[PDB]
Amino acid sequence: KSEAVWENMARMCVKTQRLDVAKVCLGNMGHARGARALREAEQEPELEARVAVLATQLGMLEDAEQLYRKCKRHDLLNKFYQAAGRWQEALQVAEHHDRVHLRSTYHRYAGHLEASADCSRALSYYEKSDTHRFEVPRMLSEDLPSLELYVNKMKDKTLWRWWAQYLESQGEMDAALHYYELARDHFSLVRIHCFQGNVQKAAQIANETGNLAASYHLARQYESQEEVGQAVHFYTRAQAFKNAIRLCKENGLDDQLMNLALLSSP
Amino acid sequence: LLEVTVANPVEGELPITVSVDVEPNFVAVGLYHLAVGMNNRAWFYVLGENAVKKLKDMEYLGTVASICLHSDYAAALFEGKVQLHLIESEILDAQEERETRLFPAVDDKCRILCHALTSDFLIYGTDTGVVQYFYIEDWQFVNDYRHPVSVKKIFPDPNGTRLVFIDEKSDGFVYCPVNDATYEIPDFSPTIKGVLWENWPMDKGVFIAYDDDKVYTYVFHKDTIQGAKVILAGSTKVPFAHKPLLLYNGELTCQTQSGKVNNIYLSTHGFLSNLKDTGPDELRPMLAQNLMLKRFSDAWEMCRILNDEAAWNELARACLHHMEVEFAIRVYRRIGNVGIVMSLEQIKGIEDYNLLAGHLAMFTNDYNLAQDLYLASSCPIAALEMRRDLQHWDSALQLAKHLAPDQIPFISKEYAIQLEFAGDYVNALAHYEKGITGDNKEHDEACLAGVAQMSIRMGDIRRGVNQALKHPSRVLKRDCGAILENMK
Amino acid sequence: QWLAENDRFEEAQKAFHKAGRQREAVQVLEQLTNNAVAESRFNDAAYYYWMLSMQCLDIAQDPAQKDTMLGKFYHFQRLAELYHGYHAIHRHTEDPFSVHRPETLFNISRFLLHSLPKDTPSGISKVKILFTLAKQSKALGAYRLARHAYDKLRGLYIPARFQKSIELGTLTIRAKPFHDSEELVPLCYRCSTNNPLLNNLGNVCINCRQPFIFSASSYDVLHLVEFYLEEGITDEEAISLIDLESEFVPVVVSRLVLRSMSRRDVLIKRWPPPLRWQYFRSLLPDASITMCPSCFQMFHSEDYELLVLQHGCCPYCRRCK
Ligand SMILES: [Zn+2]
Ligand SMILES: [Zn+2]
Repeated sequence: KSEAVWENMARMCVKTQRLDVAKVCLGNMGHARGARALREAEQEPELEARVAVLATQLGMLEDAEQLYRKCKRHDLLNKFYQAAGRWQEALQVAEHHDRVHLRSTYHRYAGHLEASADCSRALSYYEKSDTHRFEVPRMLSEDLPSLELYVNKMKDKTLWRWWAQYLESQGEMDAALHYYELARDHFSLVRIHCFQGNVQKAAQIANETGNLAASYHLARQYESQEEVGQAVHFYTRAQAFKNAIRLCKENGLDDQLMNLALLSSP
Repeated sequence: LLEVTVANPVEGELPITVSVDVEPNFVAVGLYHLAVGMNNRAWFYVLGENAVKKLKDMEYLGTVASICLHSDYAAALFEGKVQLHLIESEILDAQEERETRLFPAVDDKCRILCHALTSDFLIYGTDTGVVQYFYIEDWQFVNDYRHPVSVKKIFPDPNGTRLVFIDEKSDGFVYCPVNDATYEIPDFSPTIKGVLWENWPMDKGVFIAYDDDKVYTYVFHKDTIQGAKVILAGSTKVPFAHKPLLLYNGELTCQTQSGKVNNIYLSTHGFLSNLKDTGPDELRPMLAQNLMLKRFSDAWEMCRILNDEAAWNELARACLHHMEVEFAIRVYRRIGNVGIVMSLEQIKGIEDYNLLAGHLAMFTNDYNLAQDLYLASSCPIAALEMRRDLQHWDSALQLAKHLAPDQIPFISKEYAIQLEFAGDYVNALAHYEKGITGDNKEHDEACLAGVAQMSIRMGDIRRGVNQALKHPSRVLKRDCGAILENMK
Repeated sequence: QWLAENDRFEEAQKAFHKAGRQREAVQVLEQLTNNAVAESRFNDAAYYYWMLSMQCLDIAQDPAQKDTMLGKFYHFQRLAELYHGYHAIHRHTEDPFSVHRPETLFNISRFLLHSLPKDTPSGISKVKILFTLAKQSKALGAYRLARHAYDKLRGLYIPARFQKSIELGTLTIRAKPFHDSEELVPLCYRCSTNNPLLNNLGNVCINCRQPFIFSASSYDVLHLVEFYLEEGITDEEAISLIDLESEFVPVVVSRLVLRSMSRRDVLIKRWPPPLRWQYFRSLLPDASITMCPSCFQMFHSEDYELLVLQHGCCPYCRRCK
């Protein structure tokens, strides 16, 4: 009942690629974590990967790395390198063999850098993936000057949208309109123009840009302003034929109802 | 005699000296107010940035034992009763029922011994042992706790939810209304005069209890593997007549007898000094202190300074003990322990408190505690799994009678197998015959072969060879021939 | 394979399905789902899971593996619904601003709470779901669902960035009138009763056990009751008839009643041949529910129009209009 003896012969079992007698070993040395890892690895349709997993639980990381390389499971070796914290051999494994977890590897490395207070490298490796639009606004929270500098620098037409949403929910209507106009989010332009009461320039924006959502919202505002004819016309422009025909039925514009109903959905 | 100095050095506000009308008997300061008073009168001043201006000099029925200020509300304790009122009592569409109230109710024949005032609550302890929360915003009692003995003193934390109270027996407790429980403070000195909570935003659990001789630094471990508890972290001697006022990031602004504040650095928080000149033999106790205070970031910094793998393992074990999965993942990833990093990332998204507690207890090789936590979780069978993974077949059989009875046969057979390999054939026979099923033909045949071998080795040779005949497997005959050769 | 080597992996899946392939396509799409869930792109994860369900249903046309994989179709459809719902909750608790209405967040959080399994799928943290449910129920006026949410939150490990708000809300919620606003009470439509905002049975009624029908955009009990067909009625016959003029017991309609019904208040949901069509009767024919011809998800008509105009595609399955 000596734990060192069991550990030694478990390492020997690693050397011999036999795990059935190993599986009953690292439950006798008190290594519950390793037994659980073996149980989880049993689902793999391979034998080299399972022995590599057992080696990882026994230490001997070089043997497990070589066995993963021999197994050709480059995804498992990538995860092994990430877990080991090398973060550079994992990058090369992703760039050479995975090619599908490459963006996932970039995201995980950037998260590791962020946890290590390396904000700039985290920004760079978020940029290497498509997730920076999602991550940098979260990652630069409570750092609004840096966040607006990054938003102005990148010009991603969605970082502008995110910043404009923030400014709108920060009492910054003018800057919100500026950034929405940069982001070409015509729906927000029309919405805030109607909300502020200046409906004419909203109508001009809808007419010029042709944004379907902007025209729909503007015509909804018209239908809420008791004006119907313009509301019907700008439902027609926004291809919102259902609201248009409902309004025509309400106001009894049968002649206007026909032209909308003919081209409407069945 | 007639001066009160109000300052916020942490936020950089310059000290402001206010000359009051009379020599105050009690002084209290809130976010926006300063109430100084004596006997049954209390003067309120609004602490404007440039200068102050007294609003009112209010009258109270009894001798104002104490007063508390916060937000726009003031609660004055006098004659065993707390009057809670507004300060800028503007009669402008303001409901009368929320402008002033008296505690306790007229029917309650109890006296208020201690009262406090947080940003949201009016907390007070009565001579009957009752601690009651009173949500000011909604004007309703939200918590009623009944301590066995009267609560002499209460000190809420800056978060305003968790409290520390001292009763008649000088027994300090930490009270949490969220889970509604009291955890006794260990080594609470009988003659402790006051308690100051930590104000640094990232030291939630830390607080200190001071008397005229020492300042004891305690830490409340809200989330640990072994349940919530209070742990004494250290002690720091303080000079004569130094009543502490403020505690910020381990620095104590304590009031002297000259009306001048002074700064004292706590022994537990003595690491705020330079760390490059400090030797490793001095960092190791410093690292233990930082680990005890749940200061994991500073512990990481000082471990990086040490560059000793034992220190990193100490930090990581502390992180696992305190239910900090992400930081433990960080520390193990830096160390290089791949297997445990992957195991942690497997449970990274676990939300059940007891299940995660059991997982992190098993990761630290405490299987009894891990099982005890697993049974209380929402996935009890996990315990069986680890007991099955630890080859603890007796314990696995004990658990499987409740959680998974369908695994009762298989596990039992495995038990017998171990009993067979340990030479304890008597119990091996019993568990083999107890491991029989009615569906798995191969399992039943294996169990029957085991029963045959055991019965043969029991000297019950007739029955053993009887089951030997009725098993369709030549390998059983092959090994049974050797067994009979053993009995010759 | 050329697209895979060129990193057009979503295009690679599109190609693998366009050509003949049912082994590399499924594994690459599973890897795409794992990448999405590993990141925070939960709407993308839901879309990928929906395509997994659609592929499993399509290649279940083979009778050899029909039974073992229609279950996969159902599982992936349910995961798609869960992830598409949870994307909004994930966005709400991370962005400094709010995009959805408080009513929508309340409904989504309630639907996730009821439909989320005991073993929560990967990435879905139910602490955020319960926290959002508590906040929205407190705001909208359901001061009894908030109490339940806080009681459940007391039994879960709370991230350090949620502890203050949750452990203060658990305290300040005891001051509320202890009542659920009638404007939020779900209303079963077969037996016109009022169900509790929390149902132990899930998203199911109390008196009867008709399952609820939720709008896929802003979750809401649609005025739809699922009815089945008699054993001996075919779907084409069903449509032809329609065009003319404890112990859950399904409302199995007859041929004569189908002759009485009209196409203006029945949603047929024409599943592929491996599955029979699911018929829904609208008890409020004045209002209109629209279906996406793919994914068959049901939205309020005005909400569907607005979302398609804003997006250019179905919010659920990004098919171009
Ligand atoms: Zn019903
Ligand atoms: Zn769709």
